[PDB]
Amino acid sequence: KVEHRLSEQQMKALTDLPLVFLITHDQSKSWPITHAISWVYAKDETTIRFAIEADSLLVKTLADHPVFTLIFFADQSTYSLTCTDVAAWETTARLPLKVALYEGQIKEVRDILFYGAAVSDRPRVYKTYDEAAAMQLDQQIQDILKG
Amino acid sequence: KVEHRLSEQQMKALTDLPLVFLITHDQSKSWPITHAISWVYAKDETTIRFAIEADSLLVKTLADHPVFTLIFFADQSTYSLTCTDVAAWETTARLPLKVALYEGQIKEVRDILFYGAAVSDRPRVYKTYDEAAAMQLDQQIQDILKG
Repeated sequence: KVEHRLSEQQMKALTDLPLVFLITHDQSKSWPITHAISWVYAKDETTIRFAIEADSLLVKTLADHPVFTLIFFADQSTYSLTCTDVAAWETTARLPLKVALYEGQIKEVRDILFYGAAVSDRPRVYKTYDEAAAMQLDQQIQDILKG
Repeated sequence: KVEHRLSEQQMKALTDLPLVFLITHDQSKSWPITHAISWVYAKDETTIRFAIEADSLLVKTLADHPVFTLIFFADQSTYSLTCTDVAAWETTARLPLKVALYEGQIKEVRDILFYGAAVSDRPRVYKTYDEAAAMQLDQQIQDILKG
């Protein structure tokens, strides 16, 4: 069954810089645009925030069609959530990078994993370049998202 | 950079019942439809096949808009591929389940992971019900896809 807010397990999973897949739609193409991102934060049971680089083609995409879908791992499954009323917002915090910040309200949360299976192990991601500075940057962005 | 065929690493990754995310578009909704599937097979560098249950809402979706996008893990990254000219096909093999079989031609393969990171560990999926029969079923479907 489809839910319309996040569980506690899912908020936990979406508040620790998880690997998620952001899916958006460009009127120009017949297929959706996908990005893997980790600068994501579940502010509460119905609110998702994320940060992207300000020069991203996503800025226009999200302005034109203020909807997104995230695929994420939580519990022992894979879920999708979809947000509407997606809006850019701004922080008074110092920006460490030129980023655009987004917020959306959750409309649906669906368990998308096939029948009879479960995820024993979620993906693990590491930094391949500049690890110590890159981790501190992730924390700075997280702090802005949670503000 | 965007590629237009699969590498050997990617074919390897898409020929071992991987966990992938299938993304399709329903004209009825303002957001894309997502499913996690493992019945997927890269027949060659430009050809993807998959199997879904015949009663799936995807049958109409794919007929109406013969395009799909798959997100998958390969190398130490996350990629998307998109297929056009998506068509149902039929096997002369005995069907173990009422399934619909699809084939598409790859148009683009993109590395969608964020800068400066790599996937150390891909997701692991296990059977929670009926493991021995479910694994044999996966093999039967794989055999049909590779036929």
